[PDB]
Amino acid sequence: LRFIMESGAKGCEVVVSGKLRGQRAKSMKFVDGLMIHSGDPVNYYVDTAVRHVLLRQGVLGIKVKIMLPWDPTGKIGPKKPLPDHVSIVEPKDEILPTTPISEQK
Amino acid sequence: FPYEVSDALQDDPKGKYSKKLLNKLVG
Amino acid sequence: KKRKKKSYTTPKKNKHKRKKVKLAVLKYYKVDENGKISRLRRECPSDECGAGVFMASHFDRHYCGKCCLTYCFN
RNA sequence: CGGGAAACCAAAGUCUUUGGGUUCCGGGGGGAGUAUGGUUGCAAAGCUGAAACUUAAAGGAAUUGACGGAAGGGCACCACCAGGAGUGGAGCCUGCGGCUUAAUUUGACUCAACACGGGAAACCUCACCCGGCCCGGACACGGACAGGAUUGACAGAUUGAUAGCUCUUUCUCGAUUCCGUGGGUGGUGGUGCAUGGCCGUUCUUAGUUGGUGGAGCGAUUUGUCUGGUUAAUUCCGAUAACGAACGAGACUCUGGCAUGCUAACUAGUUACGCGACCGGUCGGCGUAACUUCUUAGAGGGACAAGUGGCGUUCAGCCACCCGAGAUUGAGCAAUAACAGGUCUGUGAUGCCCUUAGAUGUCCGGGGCUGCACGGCGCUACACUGACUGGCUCAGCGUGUGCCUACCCUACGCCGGCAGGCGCGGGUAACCCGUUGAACCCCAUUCGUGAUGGGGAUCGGGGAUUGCAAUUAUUCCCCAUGAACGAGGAAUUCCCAGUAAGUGCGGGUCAUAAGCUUGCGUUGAUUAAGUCCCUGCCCUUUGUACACACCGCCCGU
RNA sequence: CUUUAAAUCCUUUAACGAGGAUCCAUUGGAGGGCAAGUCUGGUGCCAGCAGCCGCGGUAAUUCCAGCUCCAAUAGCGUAUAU
Repeated sequence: LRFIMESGAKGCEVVVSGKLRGQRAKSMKFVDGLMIHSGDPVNYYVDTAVRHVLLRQGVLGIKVKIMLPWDPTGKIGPKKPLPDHVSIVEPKDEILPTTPISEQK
Repeated sequence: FPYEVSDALQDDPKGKYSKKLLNKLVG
Repeated sequence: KKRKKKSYTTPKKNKHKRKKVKLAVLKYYKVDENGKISRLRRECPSDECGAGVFMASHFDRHYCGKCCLTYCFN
């Protein structure tokens, strides 16, 4: 999770399910950031992977889900318009000169 | 901070080993 | 479902018995006072049959079975 | 103020900073206010009043949840109202009403078992029940031969269509073993209460959670709310909360909407070259402008440059006066849960068995089929209904050889036809095909409608690309006759092309669908409803419940 | 020798007396209270442990044993009274 946060993703949740301690099985998950669970923008905005790890007691399942930033290849920066989510891009406001007289060259 | 006993306790806070794990966590 | 239930049937019945032998000697034509073979018998002019195999006489069925064909002159 | 475990108390305060005076009285829960003694009383009984024994708690206040035959709001055809179609009754397909040559129920506390394991088993189906030739030990090391003994269409003596499984008969490839260090014979056999993954359900409802801050000793609470009031924790707002996170919405696909596709041989076409006829067979070379249908195939906008009313004039709601469009249907679907289902989907896997017709080859016959429309798909006692005098039609999606023969079929003949033969087209808008998805005047043709609303179905040119069609792909079709006007004990349906007819596809498919999944000609003046059932959500409230009302618990 | 009525025991002096210095420390316990193992084998709500809460129903940290540890230590456990 710390890696994914340092990777630049704005959210990740991982779940390890099965036997971790004892005869019975626990489903233990950690989630941080944001994560959409519904709608279309879960295919092109969330990456999900399911894997299995064997153990002397049994099999542990690992589910990793990651959010992706806005612009492709991990948020390089704004490019040709391909809008996919809501954003408020606030530019720098115009500034007027304080001096009563205008610029002289 | 030791996490092994913390996980063992968090799996079952009132199990057979709850007293020993809680005691080990105290100090 | 339930198991095969084929263990307690067929009473007072025995398997077909096949003789246990050590050598294949008398199976061939061996009446020559020495057990040797003569050249009077013809060999089939066809490729599907092994050279080693030779005609033999059995007072029952036939010296055959894989193809289930009697090779006797009849 | 202070105190208290808190509820609360201006006393229940002035208490570890403990002392104003004084009386009564309690010492874990039961036994038990019982026995016994004394005393009082007419009596009932009253006062004083144990112990043996038994027990790890009983109890107080508050918190969260669950529950309530408690209250107040809200929502749902898996709820009801109003209806329609329905149902072990007047056919067809399978899932229990009853079972010991097994005959069927392996998943059920339902509605979250049961036409479900895409499970239509004549393939070898979970073998199933049964005279079934097997070895499927061909994991290297206890005996191990140099033949574990590894066929038969076969004349009552070899008593089944290619099982010498009655009798020292018995053979054209043929040397090929029964096992100690590791889920091994086949890995469909367990434990799905050891698990993963994937589903189902609580969840069709709108709920869920931190951080900082506030309250409380604390569990916990506020935020997440009085209210208005939305499908909605949706939004206005109020506000010891402020900021956020998931869900909802937005999002995606999909639907009787386009006069641009500097767009098309499949679809007609401005000026060519065809052309009787009152600028056409130039879609029969091919209009480089096309485009209108078709390609729903690619780029678009238009519920507020609106009106009236209700509402705090806000969030919104109900009707409509420049006007195509004013709730399409699905997909995704949160936190926390279930001892829900699956180890018989799995090279996704924890914990195992040992020794002969091993679950894998051989089973002519056969498994629910020993079954009476109060579990899907069916009958309108009738001009809304008829057999083409009416169709230039309204309309999902498959289809052949790469493993692998087994695909879709037009057209002729055998024909007045199942089925068979032949050249032909098709890797598909190109062929099936303009897919035979109703026949609207309806050229046999309805008066008191047993009798077009069955014909309560076995006879007939002749009956299959597949061993087995015996309750089953056989196949093109033929006089009134068990029902009679929508057939109630009770039920995992339903509101704008829905219900319900009909049919056509696809998955299954060597053969096959009265199964399931999709597709076609079909509406509104609606009921623009409610919480009485069955449920769910929120608030308040009560609880001796927390295994949470299928609880706890009392007494004979 | 000394001791003391005689003795003994200490003390004193000799001789011998230690390497597995075999000249071999035990009693309780190991889930918490409370110190110290969810190591291994067996048992399988049995046998038992457990002052109390509890452990044991086929991976028992709690029983039966092996090993390891730790509490006191020539002492330690138990019952009862206080």
